[PDB]
Amino acid sequence: NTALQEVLKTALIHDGLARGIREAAKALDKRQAHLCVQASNCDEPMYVKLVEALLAEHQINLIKVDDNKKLGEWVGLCKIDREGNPRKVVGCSCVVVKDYGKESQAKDVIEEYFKCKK
RNA sequence: CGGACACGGACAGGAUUGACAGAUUGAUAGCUCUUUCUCGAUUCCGUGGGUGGUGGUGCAUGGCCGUUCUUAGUUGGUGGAG
Ligand SMILES: [Zn+2]
Repeated sequence: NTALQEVLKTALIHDGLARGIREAAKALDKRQAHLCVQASNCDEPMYVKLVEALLAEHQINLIKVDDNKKLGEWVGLCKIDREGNPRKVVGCSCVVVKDYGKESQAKDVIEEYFKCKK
């Protein structure tokens, strides 16, 4: 009840991510890839094939979420506002985490990993 | 572009930077073009609004300066005259 809800919220304050329409499928090619995330609403079955094309033979893990729009307020483009429109982003399908920096509640995302995926 | 901001759009399933090579230039200006790699919300676009100007107007002015003006000249108060 803690992995899907809140311990991926706290890995998002000022950490490394992908941003915009030119680097979502970019970060996979580097040897700094910690926990990444992919949306299970992707219109083509080739992009989701392409993110598992690297990580399934390597040390990198994706978590399948609903869509990328609900990840749009997770990347950093905050559009939910008091005098602002709560609908401005069409969010990202693949962001990574380069470095955590803080270790308050960062265990519970990797606790999900080696519990079934070993 | 060194067009700030403000709003809408464009906008992670494809906004924007940079650049080797060649006909391409006056020019090793990616200026543009053919082709392709690269940059990470930075911008780009429309609409308002700034802003810059050795642009106008010295007869819209300030300041400074020249001059009549290198000569002795000028002004109140209170009384006097009208
Ligand atoms: Zn003029």
